[PDB]
Amino acid sequence: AAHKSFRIKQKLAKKLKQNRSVPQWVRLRTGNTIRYNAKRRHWRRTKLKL
Amino acid sequence: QKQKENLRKVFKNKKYKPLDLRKKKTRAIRKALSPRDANRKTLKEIRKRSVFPQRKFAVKA
Amino acid sequence: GRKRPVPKGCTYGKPKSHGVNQLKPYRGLQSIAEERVGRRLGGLRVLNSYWIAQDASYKYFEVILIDTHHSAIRRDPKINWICKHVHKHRELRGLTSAGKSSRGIGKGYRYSQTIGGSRRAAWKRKNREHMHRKR
Amino acid sequence: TKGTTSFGKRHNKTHTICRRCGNSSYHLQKSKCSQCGYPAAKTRSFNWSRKAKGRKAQGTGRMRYLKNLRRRFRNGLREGGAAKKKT
Amino acid sequence: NRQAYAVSELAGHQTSAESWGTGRAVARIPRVRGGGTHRSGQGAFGNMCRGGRMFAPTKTFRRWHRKVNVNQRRYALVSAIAASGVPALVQSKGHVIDGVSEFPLVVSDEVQKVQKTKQAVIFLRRLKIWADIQKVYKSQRFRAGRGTMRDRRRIARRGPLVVYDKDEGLRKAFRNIPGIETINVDKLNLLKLAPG
Amino acid sequence: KQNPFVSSSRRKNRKRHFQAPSHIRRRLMSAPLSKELRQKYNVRSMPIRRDDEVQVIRGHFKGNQVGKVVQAYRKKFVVYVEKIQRENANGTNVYVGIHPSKVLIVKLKLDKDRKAILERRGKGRLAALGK
RNA sequence: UGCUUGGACUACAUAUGGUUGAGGGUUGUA
RNA sequence: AACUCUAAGCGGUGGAUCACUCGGCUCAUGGGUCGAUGAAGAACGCAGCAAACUGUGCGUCAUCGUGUGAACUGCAGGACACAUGAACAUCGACAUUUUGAACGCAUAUCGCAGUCCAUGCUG
RNA sequence: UUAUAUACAACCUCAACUCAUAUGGGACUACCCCCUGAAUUUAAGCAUAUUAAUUAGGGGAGGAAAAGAAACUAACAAGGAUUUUCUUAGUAGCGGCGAGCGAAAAGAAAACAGUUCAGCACUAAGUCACUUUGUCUAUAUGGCAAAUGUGAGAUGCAGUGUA
RNA sequence: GCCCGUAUAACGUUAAUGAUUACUAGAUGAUGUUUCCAAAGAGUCGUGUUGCUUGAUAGUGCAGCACUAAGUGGGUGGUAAACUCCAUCUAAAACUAAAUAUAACCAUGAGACCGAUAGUAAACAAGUACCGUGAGGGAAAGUUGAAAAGAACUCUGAAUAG
RNA sequence: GGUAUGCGUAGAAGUGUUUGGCGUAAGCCUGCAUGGAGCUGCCAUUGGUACAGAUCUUGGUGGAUAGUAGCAAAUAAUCGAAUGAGAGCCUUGGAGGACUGAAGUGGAGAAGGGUUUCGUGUGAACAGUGGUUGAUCACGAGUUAGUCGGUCCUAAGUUCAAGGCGAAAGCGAAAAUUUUCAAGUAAAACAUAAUUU
Repeated sequence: AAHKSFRIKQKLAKKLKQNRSVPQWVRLRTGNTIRYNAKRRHWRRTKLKL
Repeated sequence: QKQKENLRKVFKNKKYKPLDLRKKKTRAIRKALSPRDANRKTLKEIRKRSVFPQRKFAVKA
Repeated sequence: GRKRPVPKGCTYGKPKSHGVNQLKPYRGLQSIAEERVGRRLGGLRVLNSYWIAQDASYKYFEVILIDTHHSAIRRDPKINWICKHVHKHRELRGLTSAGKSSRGIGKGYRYSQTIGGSRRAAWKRKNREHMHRKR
Repeated sequence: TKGTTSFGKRHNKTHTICRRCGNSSYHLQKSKCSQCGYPAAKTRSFNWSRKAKGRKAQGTGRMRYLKNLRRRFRNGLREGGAAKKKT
Repeated sequence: NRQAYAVSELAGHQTSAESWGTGRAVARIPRVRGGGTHRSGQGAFGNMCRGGRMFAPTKTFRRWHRKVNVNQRRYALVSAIAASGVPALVQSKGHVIDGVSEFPLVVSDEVQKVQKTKQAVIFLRRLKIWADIQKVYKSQRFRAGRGTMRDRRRIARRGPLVVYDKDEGLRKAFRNIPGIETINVDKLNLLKLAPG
Repeated sequence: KQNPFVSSSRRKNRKRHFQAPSHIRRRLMSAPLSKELRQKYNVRSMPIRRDDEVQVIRGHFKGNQVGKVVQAYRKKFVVYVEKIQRENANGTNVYVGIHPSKVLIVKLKLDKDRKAILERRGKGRLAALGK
């Protein structure tokens, strides 16, 4: 940490803003197939590296 | 639009046209021998197309 | 000649395949000396060639390039043939003087394969089995 | 020497993210992108990794202008003409 | 008119098993390579598996049509004409005929020029076989399979045939009644006559 | 049947009815007109509208009813009616959906556009009464 | 004048002119 | 009654059977469409409540004209600016951040420039 | 104009330009094109054969590509551009005369389209392209002349003439 | 015959068949006869010889090397060599739509195909979750009923519950 | 593909079975009980056709045990008050016992982590025991520079202008040869002067 760079500050928001759960109403679409997420990150059961 | 449409009327009547206003059509027919200029037939091939023409008959009994 | 790029003690596999220091290339120099124009010069086609001289450390030819889009050359229609799209870069595809002659092209029976199109597009033509609709 | 006594001595990142890529492949020291070829002017592809090509092939996502081209040339590349009300 | 069908000569073999094998008391079938991903090994490449190729499958040049002879064809045609008449066995293979007035029935050549086929069941209702083709509307049904997903829904018993000599409007007229499938004389294709 | 360019395959003719687009549905949500209305204009069929009047014939209730409509839930292939209701146990009712091909039109709104669709349907059947 | 804020610009290989040309290369007029 | 042996009922772990398939692969006729005017792939920024897939490019879940002719919808809220178009699809108009074949020198650095006008303050 | 003592004019090789004005590396690949050329395998082993003038092979194209108007056949009561299919034929020879390889004109079928270059004599550069100025219009890197404004062009342009 | 559709067809837009008019560009033959000139591709043919390669064998072509051509000549005629002829073509220059090839890309239908341990690696938020740093390896998971009408409210527990 | 005016929401396919029966036998026929939309018999053909097995592939599930194996290293925790549906803990705060001993189990820095840091709120998996707090979720905020630093300079070395070679890609390369391949320098005619590889 603490000496990142301006990709790995902007890359790390996208692997941060994707760490919500499901939108908390959108399981009332038509044909709701979304229970909880596929990409769902913890941070010791899942690594980043890309 | 009027910032575009005013340009192409005052950029009428020139060659060396503006790049962003030059007919963005294809690749494989822009840079290969324009069609008013690629039918420019040759002299010894427009004399054999002058005097013996294709005649529309039916060779039958 | 041409020496085969394997390092320092030569090829593995078989003794059909050992011999290096005399192996000879196939395309003659008069069609290599137009690839070594056509890619260093990104702009122009290739028309013919002719040798001049020879001494022991080079043979060394000339290349008669043609411009492609000088606005003269579109309206010069006795040499209009070469600036359709299908004739450009005629050093690789083998339809210069020597590059025609390199692939074994004529007719008839000193050339009988190559006949199936190009050259060894014979040796994908004749082994092509026709399991019919109705045998 | 390799059981677990080398798992705390492997921290230095030796494969960073490249430019026209996204897949960590640029080998810092030899300055060469692995999956593609950043300093090579060619997407170094091969004819023995058929499966991997299916991730870097023409038609794996955006295709911005290519999509437009399909429709434009289907109408006949009609440009500069705009429509009129139906009569 | 058989079409072709095959499993696509890759399939299964998007692969790189090579045998993390023998022995650690897991079997010999070659094994999918690195993993973390429920694929180590779990076995491609071998025809008793999950994902692997099924047995040496249809390479799509087969003897998939069959070829016939020139004489046996019309010998099978002339052995269909002579199964039109002798009208016993054409009752015993269906086609109830208890109102037709002639075997083999030959109608007048005026009826080639019928226009709207509602006026032509009147022809059949005045040939006492409209109550015959009423057998066909019973037997339209559903195929046994696997008909009802590859679109072959079902059929019924093909009813009467009517040879026209020279066409006027008949082929464009009769086509709507379920079962009647007509013909020109100078073809006389086989399996429209004698089905099955 | 006669022209090869229209299919019949079961995936294919459900391809282009479920996942057909979101304005072609109004070309597919039609209902039969009333029998008296088949003489003012003498056309069989018309698509329903979001504030018209349509009537149940073959549903749960079998129909003797005038009724308007709140909306046309064109994802759900359906149309509501502002008297067919059923609550939960909580005391809150909605409009149980009834598909267009089980209901009957009694009154349309004849606007400027909606009159022009009648004349487009006007001669077209009547031209087919000549032959 | 210098600051900050916009734009336009400013690859290389390269073809035919354009300009300025460099040459105990080759002459000519002196 | 403990327990163990055995049938069936019945509850229970399980997802096999059969059915159903907005999909797969095969079969065959059609057409020429690949960029120096910025392609192909990525990074991001996206919207009212939004992560994705899909859509896009500071005009950012859509876009001028066009066509057809009233809605999308879990909900709030705006519409009915149908009647001078809802929402679609078509699509010609205009747009196209960021990077490539990097067309500034150049990237484990949003870093270093250089020319010229414009536009603000020095003054 | 060269004791290496100056100009000017050409020429000849030859530069430099934020000149003008324009063309190109790249993506894909089934098919196609010139390339480079391996191996388990078969011979009951293997080394020439085979896998094969083959998978990576990558440089090149397109709706065609290459070929194509014979320095061919055949040897006959002759034929006659190129390509694909049926057959020639699993026959001719190549073969550790081992395994195994392997064509072909000729016969019939689709389609059919033949001709510019070079070089005597062809006998007033009669040539070609920019430029600017107008004609004529058009989303033309455009049609008519002109100044005959350049330069290209005799180290040869054009017309007629070609196995 | 409930609905689009599908059936012949009408509606409509774009081409596409140009009689004439104009402008621009050119042309008198073929025809037999003999007078005069009938000019023809130069390190390439071809031989030697090495090395891949061929159905090709005292050679198929394609190549590097040495050679180095003739003008009533040059190749070519499947056994080499002269030697006599004969026949047929004229090397090293250059272009052309077709009938041929199509797992691509784009819109299109089709059946003796599979029915979620099958079928493309995936019917779905499969080249995504995921591990290897890497090259890259790649799985699992479809099918509430006609309608969401999804179980109000009462009782019990602190609750999802019961 | 032919066929039986074939049965089918007045219950069709499989699933069970202490209903009944036919064959030598494989196999059907049949009753009841689920079940909710399609199915079989004769005769022509036929395809990826019947499984106990392959140290067989995949998915449940046993006995041992479904409570055995063992969760034993780092001195060692404790009464009372809370609150809590419920506490040996952790969750606290009150005491006060002993450890870590300043080449610490202490305070802040590097690589790597990537939202863990903080408040607020909490039910279930998560914390190889519990759980009222947690490096889990829910829900909110939170990282300010002219001086700290990347940025400039250059080090071993990437071989990265086109002299060169290679069939091309590109070259397990002290590319020192490459008109001027000079940075130029307030400059002077008449390649600005000796200068820069």
